[PDB]
Amino acid sequence: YEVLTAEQILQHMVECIREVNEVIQNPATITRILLSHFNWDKEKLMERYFDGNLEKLFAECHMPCQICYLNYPNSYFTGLECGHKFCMQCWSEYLTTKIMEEGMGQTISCPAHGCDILVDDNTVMRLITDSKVKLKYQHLITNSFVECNRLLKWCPAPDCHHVVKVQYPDAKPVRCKCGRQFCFNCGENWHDPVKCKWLKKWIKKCDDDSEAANTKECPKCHVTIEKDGGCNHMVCRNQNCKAEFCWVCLGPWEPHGSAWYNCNRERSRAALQRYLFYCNRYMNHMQSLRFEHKLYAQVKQKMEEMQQHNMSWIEVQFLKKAVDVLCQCRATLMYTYVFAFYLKKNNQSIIFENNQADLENATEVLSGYLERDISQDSLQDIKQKVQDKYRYCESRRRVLLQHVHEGYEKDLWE
Ligand SMILES: [Zn+2]
Ligand SMILES: [Zn+2]
Ligand SMILES: [Zn+2]
Ligand SMILES: [Zn+2]
Ligand SMILES: [Zn+2]
Ligand SMILES: [Zn+2]
Repeated sequence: YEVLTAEQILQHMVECIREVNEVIQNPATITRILLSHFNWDKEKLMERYFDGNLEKLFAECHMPCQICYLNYPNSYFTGLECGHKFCMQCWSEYLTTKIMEEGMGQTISCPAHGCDILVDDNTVMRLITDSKVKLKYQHLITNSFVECNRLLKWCPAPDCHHVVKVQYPDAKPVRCKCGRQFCFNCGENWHDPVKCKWLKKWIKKCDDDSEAANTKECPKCHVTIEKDGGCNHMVCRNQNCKAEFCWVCLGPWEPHGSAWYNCNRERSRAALQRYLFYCNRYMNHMQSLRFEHKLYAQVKQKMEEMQQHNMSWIEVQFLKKAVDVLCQCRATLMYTYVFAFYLKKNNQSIIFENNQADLENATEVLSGYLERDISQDSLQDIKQKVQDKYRYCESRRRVLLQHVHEGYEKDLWE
């Protein structure tokens, strides 16, 4: 995997757009519109210009200020070839509002707009003041280049304009330095157990519902509890009760980890019921995963504070790995609920039922540690606890997925 930025793509694109401008001689703005019409197959374009008329080929691809009326120094007016020149600010304003919304083409024509001769790319780049939107345009116009090209896929994050380039599209994990990780092929956050067809079945169904648990009330003292964290081992603070229960199911702790307790598991309405079950773990794990991403921030302080006193950088770096593994196992988990939802009751369903329930408690043992219980322990003691905790956490996942990878080898379920 190679990680590229947004500018690196636009710049790469410009070397591609420009080198093909012999003989086209049409400026970079035009060539890409052409290269989009012929869809970034190169030779397929050059041909269509030669053997027949270009006119048709184009047609397939088709003192004061004049906006805020005022007089400015000539330096403040930038013009187009059309012979209209307005404020640098009126431009940035006509630019930004036009690029944001609504969903537009790849063009941005003249501001007077009856003058429509499209503003060339670079001149749109210089002119947009806010850096956030400059990235949007960069993405906007570039979209065809990476869309029409295999091995180049956008980072599937709302704020990330980076793009991953691969040798071959094998559907494996990739890390964007985002630091988000995702399935290469379908472009969803890395789902190890599930299949893209099955995982995409949910995005339609999860979106199907028109109607995420922020607060809940204690089973023992009945007192209200807000969710902060993190692991689901819940100790409610009221002098009344020391419970000590589980968040997802409001039953106690620790029959969790015991074999006698499964935390894992007219006919028309019977379906929406078992969905509400299975989705609730998917949703609650995502929230419990979110508050773990905070730990990366605290872990930089935990290591910088620990290291100055006693040990060496190589020695402390296990403390990031704990969070890495924890954030790894937390992702692996909520996706096994895409897996478990569709696969039904078969003799292979109850075997993986155990690996998950073993992994579920694996996370809560680690996630509950790095949350609260960690800061009280001694430095010599903690390193051993963190180690043996995420050793099991990591082992479980490989043992969990050991099955799942051979379970799809010869069809066991659906
Ligand atoms: Zn103006
Ligand atoms: Zn004009
Ligand atoms: Zn990213
Ligand atoms: Zn996928
Ligand atoms: Zn209570
Ligand atoms: Zn539970």
